[PDB]
Amino acid sequence: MDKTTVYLPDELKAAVKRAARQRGVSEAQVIRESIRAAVGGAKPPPRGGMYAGSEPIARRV
Amino acid sequence: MDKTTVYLPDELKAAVKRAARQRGVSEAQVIRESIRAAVGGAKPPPRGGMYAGSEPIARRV
Amino acid sequence: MDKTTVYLPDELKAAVKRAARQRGVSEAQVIRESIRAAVGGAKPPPRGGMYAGSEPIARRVDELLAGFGE
Amino acid sequence: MDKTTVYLPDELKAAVKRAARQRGVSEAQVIRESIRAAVGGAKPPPRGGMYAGSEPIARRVDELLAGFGE
Amino acid sequence: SHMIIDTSALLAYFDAAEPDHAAVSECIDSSADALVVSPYVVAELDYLVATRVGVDAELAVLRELAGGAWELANCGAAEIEQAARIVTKYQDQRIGIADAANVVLADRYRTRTILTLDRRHFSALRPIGGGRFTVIP
Amino acid sequence: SHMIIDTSALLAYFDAAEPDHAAVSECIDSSADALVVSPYVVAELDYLVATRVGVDAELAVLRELAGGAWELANCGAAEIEQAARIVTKYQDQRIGIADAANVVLADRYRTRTILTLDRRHFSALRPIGGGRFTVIP
Amino acid sequence: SHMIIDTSALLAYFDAAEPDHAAVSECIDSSADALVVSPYVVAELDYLVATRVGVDAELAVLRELAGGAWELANCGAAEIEQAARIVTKYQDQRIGIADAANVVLADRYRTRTILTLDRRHFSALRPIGGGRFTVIP
Amino acid sequence: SHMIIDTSALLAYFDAAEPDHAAVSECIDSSADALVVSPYVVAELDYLVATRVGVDAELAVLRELAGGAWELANCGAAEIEQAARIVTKYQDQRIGIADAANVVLADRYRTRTILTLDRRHFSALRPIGGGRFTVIP
Ligand SMILES: [Mg+2]
Repeated sequence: MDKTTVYLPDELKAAVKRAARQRGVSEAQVIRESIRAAVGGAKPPPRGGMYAGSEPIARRV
Repeated sequence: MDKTTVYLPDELKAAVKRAARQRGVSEAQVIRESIRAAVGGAKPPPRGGMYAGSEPIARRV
Repeated sequence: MDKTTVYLPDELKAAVKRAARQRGVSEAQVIRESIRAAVGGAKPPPRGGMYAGSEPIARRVDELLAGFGE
Repeated sequence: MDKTTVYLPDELKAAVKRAARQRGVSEAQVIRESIRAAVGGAKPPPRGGMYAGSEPIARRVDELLAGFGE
Repeated sequence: SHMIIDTSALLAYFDAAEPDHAAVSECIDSSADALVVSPYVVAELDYLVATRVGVDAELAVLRELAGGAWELANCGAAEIEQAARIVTKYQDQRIGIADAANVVLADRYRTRTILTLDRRHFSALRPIGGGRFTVIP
Repeated sequence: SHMIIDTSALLAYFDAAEPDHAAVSECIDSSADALVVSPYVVAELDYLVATRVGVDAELAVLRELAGGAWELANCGAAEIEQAARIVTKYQDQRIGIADAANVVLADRYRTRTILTLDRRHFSALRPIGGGRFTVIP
Repeated sequence: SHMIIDTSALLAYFDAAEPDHAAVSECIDSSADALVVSPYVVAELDYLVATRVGVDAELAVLRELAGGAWELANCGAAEIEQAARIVTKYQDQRIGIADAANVVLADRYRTRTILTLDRRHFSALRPIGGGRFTVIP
Repeated sequence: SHMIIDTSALLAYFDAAEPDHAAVSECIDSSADALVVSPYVVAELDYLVATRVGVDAELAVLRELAGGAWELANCGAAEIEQAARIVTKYQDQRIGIADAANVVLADRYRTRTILTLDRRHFSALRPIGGGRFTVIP
């Protein structure tokens, strides 16, 4: 599905409304960037060399 | 009282569920905690009387 | 702050829903980008030389901010 | 007619307002037209039978995918 | 309902000379709901029409697919994860990303209805939430 | 309720030695709702405290304003344009963008309450929506 | 800020035994760039790995792609339409949807950086915004 | 893609009579960077043009600023907190919130480019991301 529902205590939603009203953005992107700021660094790095193939296919050139 | 429905794009709920996995918690909870970290909680009351100046200015002539 | 009310005919509402579902983005976002693509890119150039000064203050800012309010 | 609420940043609302006063119509109309322009109206029916091929390949997919990805 | 569409079916729908063109056409026209086409299916179809028919037919197909009539499905990380799960489950059969992804998309769009000419291939597969697939025509 | 706040009031609130500290503190500490401070008022306040008290006091003020207790109001193009119309309506008064923006904010937050020490240099103006400002303390 | 990744490069990256593995690995590992992959590339890669190595390799590849390290691109109606136009401009070569879409996506993420081992094929292509592509290995 | 604008430069740009008007005009016109103006700078400019030039010019300036050509930055709790840290780092230089906020906005907009005539002052400051500020003209 697309859109999320989650439990927010009244005080929290009030805080969100305050922030959004002050910074001049949507509640939704206040919430969103809050999330990004908490989980920002934790993006997994890429991982190569999962196998060694038995044939050389990657180049035409 | 919770109807909060907020669109979270498909990259950061990846981030969220990964997060709840590494912390062993509800991801709804990862969400609440992130939000509270950014904007969070009951509004702090203001603090005055932070210093004492050496002569009155605030009032005009 | 105050969000904008938009009345959509059901044809159009369905179309927005459809686009959002395909694009993996929000309905709100589809709407915003629609609007930007229509009315964006058009922002006016800046106007300089607006007036005639007399006394030059531009390099003097600190000195002349003295009575800053008020 | 569904009532939709979207956040429009000040940038975009001012853009819309500008376009509205230049065209001489409501901001609402500008928004509706923009949206329709981006996502369309009622979903167009599909069209088949665009060509006539030499050989039936439709049941042969696995076999004919051979050099896929070069 | 919404229907998940396979490469074979689109081949028969777009080519008037295909023996299955009429049946497929009867399924697609008269649908009234989402015609779901994976990007993987788009890749395969592009390759096959360009290779076996010609560039002009390929371009015709691409522009039609872009024309607004089709549900061009979002396939992200979650969809590839679940697809990998499906490929694992059917591992001995070597079904591939297109097919696995079509299973997943069937689940996303809450439909067991599949449009394909390779019937026996997807008849072997099962819908994520139980039941059986309805393969047409 | 909500209250628009002026540089003078904040000068009194943050400085315990100011004769008005008790009154203004009574007004602010006892509010349940938004304490609204424009960035223009912040600029003014910053300058006055930095030059007339010290940088230590300036820093204390800046840190408290960022502390979460205050409504730091979004003032964009619309608010500036409108503030400019409010300044045209009065140069009888030499008001400036601080005070103008404070009127605009008074109606954005739909409140006629103004917290400030300049009483009827402020009361010489009128709310956008009509009536008169309540000027406290 | 972004890097568009072709099938060949990914083949060399996931295969420790490919002669270009090291180069591509130095490009990918140690990049700040978001790593952009079209679903068409995913299709190609999936097919090639499944057919020329095995299903276990395919699975490893799909699971890593779904891991979160990668930016998995949407290709919707607009992308396909534009990509068709690009197939047409390049009638000289015969490119098809994977390559054409890579051009489109290069413009979408506004980057000129292409990760591919098809050098001669891809240097003849020009970015939409003007200039030349920067082809790393 | 971005340029942070101090009060001095706007004073020079809006006033034809100012010695620096031309040099600044060539930077702003023919920029293609977005033009970033702090509300603190708006405050300062307002006061200065008002008192040294007079109300007609004040109004002109405000209306141009709200005209849509300018990116009018927001300074909220986070911005003021960080600004306070910058003032703190440089506190002996008594740099004030306008300058501090310009440093912060330089990082917010991911630019090292500063438009000001107080070059020596600003050159003693360092970007939050490291490196050196680029002062123009
Ligand atoms: Mg390719």
